[PDB]
Amino acid sequence: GISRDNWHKRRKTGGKRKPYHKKRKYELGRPAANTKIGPRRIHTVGVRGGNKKYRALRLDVGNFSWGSECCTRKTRIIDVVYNASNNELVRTKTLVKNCIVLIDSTPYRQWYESHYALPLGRKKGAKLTPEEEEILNKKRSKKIQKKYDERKKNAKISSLLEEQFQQGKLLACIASRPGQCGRADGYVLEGKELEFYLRKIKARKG
Amino acid sequence: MARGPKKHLKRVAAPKHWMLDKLTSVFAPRPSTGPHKLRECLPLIIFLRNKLKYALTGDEVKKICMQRFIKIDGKVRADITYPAGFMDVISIDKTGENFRLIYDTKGRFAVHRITPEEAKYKLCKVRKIFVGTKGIPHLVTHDARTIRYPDPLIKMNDTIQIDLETGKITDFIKFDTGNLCMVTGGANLGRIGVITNRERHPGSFDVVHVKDANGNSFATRLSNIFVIGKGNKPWISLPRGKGIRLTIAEERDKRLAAKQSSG
Amino acid sequence: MADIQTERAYQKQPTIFQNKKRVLLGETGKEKLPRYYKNIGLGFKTPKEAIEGTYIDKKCPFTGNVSIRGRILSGVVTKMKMQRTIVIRRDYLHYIRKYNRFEKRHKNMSVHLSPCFRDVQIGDIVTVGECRPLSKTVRFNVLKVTKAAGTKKQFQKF
RNA sequence: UCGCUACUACCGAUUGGAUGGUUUAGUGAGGCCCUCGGAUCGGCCCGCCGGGGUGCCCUGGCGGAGCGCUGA
RNA sequence: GCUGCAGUUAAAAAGCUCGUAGUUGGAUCUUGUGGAGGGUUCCCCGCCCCUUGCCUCUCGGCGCCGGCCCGAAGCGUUUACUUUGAAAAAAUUAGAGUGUUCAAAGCAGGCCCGAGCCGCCUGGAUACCGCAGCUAGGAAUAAUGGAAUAGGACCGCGGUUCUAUUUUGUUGG
RNA sequence: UACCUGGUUGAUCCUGCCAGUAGCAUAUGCUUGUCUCAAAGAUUAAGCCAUGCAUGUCUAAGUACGCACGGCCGGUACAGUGAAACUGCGAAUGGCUCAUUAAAUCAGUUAUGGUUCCUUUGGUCGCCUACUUGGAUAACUGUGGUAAUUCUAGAGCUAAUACAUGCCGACGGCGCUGACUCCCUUUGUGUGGGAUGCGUGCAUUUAUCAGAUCAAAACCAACCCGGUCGGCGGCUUUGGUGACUCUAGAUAACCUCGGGCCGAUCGCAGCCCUCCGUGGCGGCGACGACCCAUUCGAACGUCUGCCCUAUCAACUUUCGAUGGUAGUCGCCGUGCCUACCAUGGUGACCACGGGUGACGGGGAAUCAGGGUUCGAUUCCGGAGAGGGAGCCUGAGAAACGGCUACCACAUCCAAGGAAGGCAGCAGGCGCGCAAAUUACCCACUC
Repeated sequence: GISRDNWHKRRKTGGKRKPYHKKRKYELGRPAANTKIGPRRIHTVGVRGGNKKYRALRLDVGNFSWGSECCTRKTRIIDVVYNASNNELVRTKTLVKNCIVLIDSTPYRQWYESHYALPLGRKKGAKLTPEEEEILNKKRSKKIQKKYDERKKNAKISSLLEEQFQQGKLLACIASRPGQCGRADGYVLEGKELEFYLRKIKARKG
Repeated sequence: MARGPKKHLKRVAAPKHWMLDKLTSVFAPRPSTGPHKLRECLPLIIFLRNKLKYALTGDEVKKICMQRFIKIDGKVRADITYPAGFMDVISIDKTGENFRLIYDTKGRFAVHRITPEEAKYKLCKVRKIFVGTKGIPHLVTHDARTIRYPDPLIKMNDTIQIDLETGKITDFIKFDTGNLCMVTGGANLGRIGVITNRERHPGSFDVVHVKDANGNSFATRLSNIFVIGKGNKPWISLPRGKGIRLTIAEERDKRLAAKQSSG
Repeated sequence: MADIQTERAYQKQPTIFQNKKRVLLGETGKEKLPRYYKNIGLGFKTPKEAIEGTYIDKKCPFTGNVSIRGRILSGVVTKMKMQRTIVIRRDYLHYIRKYNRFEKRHKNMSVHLSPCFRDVQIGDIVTVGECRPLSKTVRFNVLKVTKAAGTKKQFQKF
């Protein structure tokens, strides 16, 4: 119906070619996923040669990663901020490859606190002392220090990172096609990208 | 016509090395899918009534194959058509006969009878090396056998002897200059001669010179060469003719010399 | 180099990561970027200029994804007026067997040009090679540029 | 030149007629996708009986309640 | 009417000139001698300076007595042309074989034995395939190429800068 | 066989055309003994169609309580033969037509390192239920409706390699945590063992790491061996291509259920029991399933090749034209599509436009040499089934011997409705100068 033909469209000279063969099943469209954020709705689509293709509508979880220290945990996908293909897609909260979105930022802290033995940015130390100090202080004899010594000075954590934990959000990059895969996935922004997209955000809105 | 795959091949579309006539009807057998390619096959039924003449109609072959007197590559087959090609062994155990499919210098599949002892193995070219899962290797051959754990110095364009009984190759030949080779396709076909020289081009369609024991030099593409044994010493039995590739004048001279068309 | 972004998106090479390990360079140092390149094979050589320089382009074969496989051809420059591509020409001779004469015919083709080459001028010989499609009228990329023909680009004293 | 017959082409009022294809705008069948919709049909919990077991349990048969929760 | 036409008078050179595309374009850059194949000088190795132009070498063979020699590796500024290979569906066509009763065809068929051989022998060639593309040899012919506001040659030296990761058994400064 | 002859004048020599001459293929007239081979509604109307037929299918081996036949008596998987019905598979092959179609089709040449692939062939096959789980449908039995259809309702039964579920065996698997404990330097750090936790097959998606060897020395810090109570000599680790972000490996995770895999299936014939029908196991098949390879292909892409026309010379663009960047979609590559941005692309070497009684090629007729003309048509490729569009099923179709709608036709009707597409074989009407039997048969060839 809606098709992805190539026997339409002008040649280089501005010429036209007269109608040749009728539309066929291997040149075919099928309308866009237009996936949002919400409760999971998945549809299974039969596709050529078999080998079913998953189309995801309204995901709310993706597997992001923090490849700086190589941990990857499942985290909720809150809202869109920047979509580098169009401005309109952000307004209706459409989710596609290479967007910039927000997450809860929760397990990354839990991992950091247990492994590097330090909290991130904090409102107050009063919260920590009755519980959440129980993990941070430890009763080991022998391997209070012995393990943790090797973790020291490999946890400088950068300025633009640390400030974001306090808000409870982090900026990560969709590196999947949700409409073809059936899953959202990605990597979290680091380095110069994370400097770049801040400037685009503050430029465009506000 | 086409919307999917075809299931007919006519008489006149079919290759000329099956030596078909033109006064039986429009269709020809067409080999069904298998390890060999249809411009290199000899379909089974063409061996049984257009060569050896046991059968006379296609319905007779259907009554023969069901009885399970036929084998191919030491296993039992039971259909009108099977796509056996170069270097396979047919085995009828009731008559005590064994055949081999190999090329005349004319370039067509002949009758090359052999001892049953010879018919316990065949010679197979290596074409591709492919590392499988968890650090295990594979071979790929033209008869489409995947033989795991080969020796780690065997590479493509070599040939390997396979025991039909147990698989799992016992020995091999290494591709080297001065080893004896047979041709399997192209304009030169059925010629036997040593390698002599190689030629390489980065890209594709490298060629391979050849010379025989009649003092003639010729060349062919790389991928039409098949190794048969070390220099002037085949590790297989050879038919009459022996890759000489006589001119037409000399062939005339032989026939009028023996005066041979009667016994 | 220090600016290579003008898009609404960030530009970078695949197969590159930014580590956050160690901290001590003093003033400056590693630009926090190792360069990516690869061999092309077939007796063609990567330019020094590619490995030195900084550009992000995915359609050149010295950096980005695209192979050269199949044919290899030549041509000549005729025009450049487009960004990250050029136009070229192929002069050749068509024969007629009723007559015993030839006649001239030419076709024109576009082909993509790397930001690596920037010494191109209109009239240089160019070499190209078959590739997978990049665009509607681009199927090729440059492998090499040369000048080795009459009325050279600069005075003889080289 | 003018007069006589066969015959062919052209111009032409009629703003000719007929048939076919393009083209702006409006209207728009049918299917597909998406978002809703819930006719309707079941399952599992509490009574009585049958079987097994420790007034109660499991399973089967039968009825009724909330039709609670749940699937199609 | 390319091979192969015609234009004073028979049908026919723009009134005349300039002019871009197109087509076409002067001359000029190497010859003799022993061996081998064919004559009585002349047409695969070498020699005058050159001879398939060079090196540089290093890794895997051949040698000869650690030391030394020569095949494969980059190529001779680029093309056309010509010559050799590769790769080309069948039928048709040319064409070999075969007594279809001869032929148009066809791909067959021919042999010795009373059957007592339980068989023997043999064919189903070969050629052609505009182009364009792939391969190797030739260097005449026709295009294209270089140092004249100098850079070619040699481990000739300086000045200046960047970088390679090998070795002091290993791992770090 | 590389050939000419008649006709302008009173007569002659030219120029030039007309006529004569031979072949080929269509029609037509007249005539016609015997023998073999055989083209045949293409030309025009890809006009329209009565009737008949042209695609179905069971083995020892998916499912047999047909009140069928049969039985030697049965059912205790249970018969032998078996209509019907569910299930699997095919119906996308062939046959036919030449309407569309001028860089399109198609041919030669190349490319998947840009992809998909039923099937065959070869490999892949263990991290109050398991002596076998769950509940309905047909045939069948019985009652009906409609003018009419290969229409269809209601009731009562009963199956599975249909449908929906889900163990066990043999896990004595791996890394990182380290309750702890022991020796020597409090610690740190050098040590040896260690309970207790979580993950630990392949496939799927993401991030990260590795994917080694070049050329030599001088001292200092931690250190092996040849060996000693501060210092000398000796080592270093997958596969493949011309070339890949390749192959295989490691780490951290992701998991699709109703929507990855890892057998609750069927048929032949044998055995062994610290031993008496169980607990065990062996051969031969049949079917199914996941992945890899293979075969048959499919789909896009490279270079070169085209008939007539200028009384067609400028064409193409936000109704994407050319390119850049990102995304969507798709089996994949790609302005294929969308957003943003640039202003390009093509042409006197004939673009663009128009015409074609133009499907293309392998070829055919004529022919000294060079050519000219034809190619609907038996082989190969393509396109289409009254005209348009959409879609289901499947590995493969935008299918018409499938479906839905519109438009042009045409049929039946109780006027409520219902049914149809001969460019398949025959046959009829029409059209024309113009073209065959409503025959016989699956024996050959497939």
